[PDB]
Amino acid sequence: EEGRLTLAFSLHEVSRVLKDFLHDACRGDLSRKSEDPWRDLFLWAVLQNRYEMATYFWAMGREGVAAALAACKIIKEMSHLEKEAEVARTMREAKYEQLALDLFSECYSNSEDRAFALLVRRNHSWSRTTCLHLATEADAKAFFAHDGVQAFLTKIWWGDMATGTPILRLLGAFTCPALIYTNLISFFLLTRWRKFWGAPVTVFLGNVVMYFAFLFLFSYVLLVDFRPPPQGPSGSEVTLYFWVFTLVLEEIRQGFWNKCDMVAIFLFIVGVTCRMVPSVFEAGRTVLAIDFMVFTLRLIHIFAIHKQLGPKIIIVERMMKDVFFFLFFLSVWLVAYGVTTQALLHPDGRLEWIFRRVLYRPYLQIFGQIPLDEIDELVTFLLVTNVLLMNLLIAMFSYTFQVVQGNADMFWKFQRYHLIVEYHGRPALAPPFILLSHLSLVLKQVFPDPVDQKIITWETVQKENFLSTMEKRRRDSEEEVLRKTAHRVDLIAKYIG
Amino acid sequence: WNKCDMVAIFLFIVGVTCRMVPSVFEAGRTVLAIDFMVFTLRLIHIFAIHKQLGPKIIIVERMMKDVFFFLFFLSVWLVAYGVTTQALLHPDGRLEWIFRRVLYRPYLQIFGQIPLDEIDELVTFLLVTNVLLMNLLIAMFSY
Amino acid sequence: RDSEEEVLRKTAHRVDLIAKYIG
Repeated sequence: EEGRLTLAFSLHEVSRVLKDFLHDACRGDLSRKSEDPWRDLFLWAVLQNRYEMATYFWAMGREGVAAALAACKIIKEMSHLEKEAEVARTMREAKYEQLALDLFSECYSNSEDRAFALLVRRNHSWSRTTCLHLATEADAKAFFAHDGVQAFLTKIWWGDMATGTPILRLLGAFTCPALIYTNLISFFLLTRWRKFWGAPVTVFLGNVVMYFAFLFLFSYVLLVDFRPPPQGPSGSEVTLYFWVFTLVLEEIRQGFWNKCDMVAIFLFIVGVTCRMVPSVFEAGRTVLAIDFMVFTLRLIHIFAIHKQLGPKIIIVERMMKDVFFFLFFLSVWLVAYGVTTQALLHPDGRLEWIFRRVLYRPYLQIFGQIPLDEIDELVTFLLVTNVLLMNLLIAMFSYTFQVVQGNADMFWKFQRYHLIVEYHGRPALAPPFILLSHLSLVLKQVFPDPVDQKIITWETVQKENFLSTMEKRRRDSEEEVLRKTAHRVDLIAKYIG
Repeated sequence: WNKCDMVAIFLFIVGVTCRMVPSVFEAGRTVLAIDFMVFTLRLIHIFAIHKQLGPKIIIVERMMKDVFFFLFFLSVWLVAYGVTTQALLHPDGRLEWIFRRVLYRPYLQIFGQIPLDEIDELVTFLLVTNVLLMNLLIAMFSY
Repeated sequence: RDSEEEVLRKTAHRVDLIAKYIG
């Protein structure tokens, strides 16, 4: 109807439905036989939700996982668009991701090298795109949890001695630029240089070093920023122009914890604006002071790369939201207790001193600062009630995170993939050298078939092997065997009678 | 423990060498001082013989490696908090005193030493964030 | 030998054989 208004089915019509759904760089004689009929029929069967016919159509499909993931995306699309909630759920119970994962596991166990070539492949049946682009497009989280995925991620993460690389040895070798030529650590001069300085792990190490050095230098310069005659000294502007510009440039370029990212962006602009105003020196310092914890906060999340520190941050992100109101209520209770002891302890007229003796003194009493010279010229029940409240506070967190950790594992796997692809797409240069890298990029802007087919065939073989295996398992199903044998018993008994 | 064995062997030789030099008396004492904890460290592992104390040391050896970077990051955060309160609290020129008021005073504040005569003429959010970080630290080892 | 699952499978096979014989 929209097509007729802009000018009952047509080829362009269904092609537009496609483009609307896969949202990929894929477009499109009634007598002309259409290439790859199996793809088309499988597509329709998914659209018509003809599950079994769809799986069969796939059974002759050429490239399994690509089609399976595209289908998964398409059902994830339709299930929400479905009006009938029960029909929506029955749609949402397709689980093609399981089938794609199984096929990929089989091709993994078989070769684990041709399997990788499969994973990094271009499917003409799907407008020549890599399967990973599909998984991203389809949010194939569970598939990402597969060992082959993480394996290829690790391989693209290193590129030189990926499986084995001691952390203490990697850093010691990076310390000297000729360790690769020294052959002490695994890796003509320009080639080895580009290799040692073109790897995602190396870009990560370099960016982390630059970030730590920036965080330290700016903290040191905050001392001079503390007492300049006007708000904001020269060195502060130096470090600003040297780091903030590059950081914001890289961030906006990538764009064109998330609440933490937002307050991070905001505090720096607020600090720049406060430094613009010399009259408010106290504010010109306080804004930057509140800001500077941002880089540490960001750094914290920057620690999810390696296995052990991985899940923790994820788990930390899990309990990040619920902790707010709990701490709010606990602080309300503590403030009530402080006001109570302050009132009973002594029957004033000072704002700063009133707020101080109301909040800092009892807070420091929790921190071992009990000035009896200023306090001493039910309460035990209050202490035990506070102890019980603390016990409940501890027992909440100690029992809550255990449940989330399960899904948090696969979620961290996903986030690790994100970080890896980002670092790979991240320019190798450090934030100071990022200026030179962006300048070089701007200047540059100013200035097979047989092996692929063999892998296709091998993969299809793997598919039929897995199918025959599943079928033989279904045959040997002990419960079905017992039921069929009972039926045969009943038949033979009726015959004997 | 084998790294502990290595540093054990090394510290004693370093102490003997420092004692050979009489000019560096402060060093001649400091090396032996850093050393002497070695025998206790070794003794600790010497306690795996009998049933109950058996597994513990083993478990202790398990979490020995991962604890390093975690404590490093936690110390970085604590140092950041100390520098923040030190900056906001007071706008110097002393090396020893600067490092002291930067590291020992906030460390002793965790240990019940809060000299309000030298501190008093968001922060609650900072305290609860530290509490949550400590909860995560505990829940890591406990699980 | 006394494996209950294998016993059940072999007995089912014997059932099928005896049923084919009765037919």
